[PDB]
Amino acid sequence: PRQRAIQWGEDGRPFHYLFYTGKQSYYSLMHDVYGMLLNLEKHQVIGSR
Amino acid sequence: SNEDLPISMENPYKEPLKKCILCGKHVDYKNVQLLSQFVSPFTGCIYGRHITGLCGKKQKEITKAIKRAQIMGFMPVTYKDPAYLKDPKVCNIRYRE
Amino acid sequence: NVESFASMLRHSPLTQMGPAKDKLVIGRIFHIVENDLYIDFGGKFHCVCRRPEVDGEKYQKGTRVRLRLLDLELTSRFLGATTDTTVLEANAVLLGIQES
Amino acid sequence: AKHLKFIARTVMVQEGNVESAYRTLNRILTMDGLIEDIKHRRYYEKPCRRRQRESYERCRRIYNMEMARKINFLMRKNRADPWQGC
Amino acid sequence: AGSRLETVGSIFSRTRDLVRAGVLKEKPLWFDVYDAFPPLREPVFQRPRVRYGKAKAPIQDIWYHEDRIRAKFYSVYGSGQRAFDLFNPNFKSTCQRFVEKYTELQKLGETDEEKLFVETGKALLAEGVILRRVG
Amino acid sequence: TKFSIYPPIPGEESSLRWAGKKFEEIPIAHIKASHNNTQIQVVSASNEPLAFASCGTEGFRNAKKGTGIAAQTAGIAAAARAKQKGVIHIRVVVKGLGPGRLSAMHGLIMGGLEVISITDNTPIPHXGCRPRKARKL
RNA sequence: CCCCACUAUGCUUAGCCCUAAACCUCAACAGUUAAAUCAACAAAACUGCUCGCCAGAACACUACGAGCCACAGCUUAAAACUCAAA
Ligand code: FES
Ligand SMILES: [K+]
Ligand SMILES: [Mg+2]
Ligand SMILES: [Mg+2]
Ligand SMILES: [Mg+2]
Ligand SMILES: [Mg+2]
Ligand SMILES: [Mg+2]
Ligand SMILES: [Mg+2]
Ligand SMILES: [Mg+2]
Ligand SMILES: [Mg+2]
Ligand SMILES: [Mg+2]
Repeated sequence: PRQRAIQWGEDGRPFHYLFYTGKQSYYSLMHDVYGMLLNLEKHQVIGSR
Repeated sequence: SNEDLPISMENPYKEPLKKCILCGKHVDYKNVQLLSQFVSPFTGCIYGRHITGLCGKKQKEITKAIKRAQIMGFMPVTYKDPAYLKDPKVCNIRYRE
Repeated sequence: NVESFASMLRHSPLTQMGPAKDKLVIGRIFHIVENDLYIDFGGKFHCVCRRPEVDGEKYQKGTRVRLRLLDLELTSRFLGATTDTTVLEANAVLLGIQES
Repeated sequence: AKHLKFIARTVMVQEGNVESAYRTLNRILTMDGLIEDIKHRRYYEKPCRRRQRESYERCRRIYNMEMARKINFLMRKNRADPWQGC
Repeated sequence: AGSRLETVGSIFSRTRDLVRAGVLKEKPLWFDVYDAFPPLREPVFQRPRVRYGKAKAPIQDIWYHEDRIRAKFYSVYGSGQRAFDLFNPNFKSTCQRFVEKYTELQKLGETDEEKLFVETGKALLAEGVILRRVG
Repeated sequence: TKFSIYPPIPGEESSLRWAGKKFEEIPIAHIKASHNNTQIQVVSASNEPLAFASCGTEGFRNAKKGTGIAAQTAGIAAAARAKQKGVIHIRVVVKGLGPGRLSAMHGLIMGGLEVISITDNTPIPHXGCRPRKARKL
């Protein structure tokens, strides 16, 4: 089971800035999608599921 | 010390307190026209202050004036005198259809 | 000759305005959600005004608008509460757009 | 008894619409408290019971008016989510 | 070994004491910084209490002498049809322009209030300012 | 002119007429809507009796004397005897909150009478006789 | 219990009787909002001062005595036996 390798180095510092959320991968994705919605504003079905 | 520090005083922007429509006016039991503006047209019932908008003091003066005027022979009890149906409507009550 | 805080506060436009009720101010739309315009006017909190029916498309992010202020912060204390409930927004009426 | 008749509690009929005239009269008597006053007067309410009900009613109105005020105040923020995704 | 009694003293006092008692083998990384540059108030839990009787908060309302002139100006002439621009830190409203002229004329020795207010309006009208009396 | 729900005041000069008769001259239908019965008397403006009908006089008895259909039947009966005497328009004065309060008025209309106004005269004492004690049911 | 009739009584007057879940179930006065806020619930927690009152349950709004326009009454108010709870 691909449990991610230890999420911190020898010094104990987590690698990801959202580590302490406990859901860094999910919230890193929400952060990236929320950021894209912002940039668009500044600039401005059957086939798949 | 410092000139720009705040100074103690009373609120200069304070607004005056609200006043009822009858604040500062004498309520006489003989002035049936005024008293009639605070009774029901169909039943003669005295309106509460939530309908008349009067303050506690004037609500009492009007009530006492109506009761005096009614039993002394100046004002009807069971209905508003029809002569006063076209006076200014100062009461927050809607009746008809 | 360093300006003190008491001096900044005395001569600030927000201090000079006095009470905010029925005061005309210039706001700036900084965020838009559908037909809800989020407008900053220099206070602690923004106000939220619905897009006007006429010339709705003229109101965009960055558009400067004219407002009539009612409250800088909408707060009320309800029965049985030790503090005040705040919605964290100002109350204002959107009049139109500011143009030169 | 001693008053003039056909003034108190009198509604005129319009275009033969007696149903609307009766509803208007019933609405007048209700708002003035007569309908509920006639009903409470069919049997004697004991003074201790009247004070209890008059105090309960007074407090339910204050509580309902205060709960409406709270809901109106906290419904200003019912708008769509401005920061969706965060 | 430690203490999670957050309402007993402060993190500094609890940490200092357990280090003395030998319970903590090493000091935490922040302890030496707190000691060198401590806060103005030691962070000790307190329970906020409600005031009763004749107890009142010490906060005072902020008022200025010119506020009296502003209250009268708004009553007499209302809020200016010109719109406040609170983003400009040097914005001057018609009321502030009125207050500054009112202050100048007072320093010229005039002391009457009703007379010092009428002369100020005339000066601004001479300068081209629009003063529409509300009533 | 706009319609007024307020009745014309006697002594004033109104333009309203019903078969050439003024409001003060229209006969009156007195409806007593009790809890167990309904009584209807039609009288002239001079207080001359013209017709009387009640649920009891229409053959209803006991618990049947107090229903809507019983009052409606009494209204039709009073309307018939009143129409024979020359009555078309009536002023309705109803006292009481019984079941035949509104139904008695319908029967008067189905019987050929036109109601021009409705007046409530339900007795309300302003302080009066002490009512009987609550029923223990 | 429901319906009808009707009385003492509710009213007035002149005397009595002196009771209530007569209860905000909060003694009077003065003071405080800082300490620990505080068994619980009620009704935020206390200080000074004074009077009244209380000391397991039940016996007991009882017995006796005493006083009272009260006479099947009121006020004051025990003990014995009994229990390990109340
Ligand atoms: S508000 Fe002043 S008498 Fe009513
Ligand atoms: K009680
Ligand atoms: Mg008797
Ligand atoms: Mg009496
Ligand atoms: Mg009592
Ligand atoms: Mg005492
Ligand atoms: Mg507690
Ligand atoms: Mg004992
Ligand atoms: Mg007893
Ligand atoms: Mg005894
Ligand atoms: Mg004895």
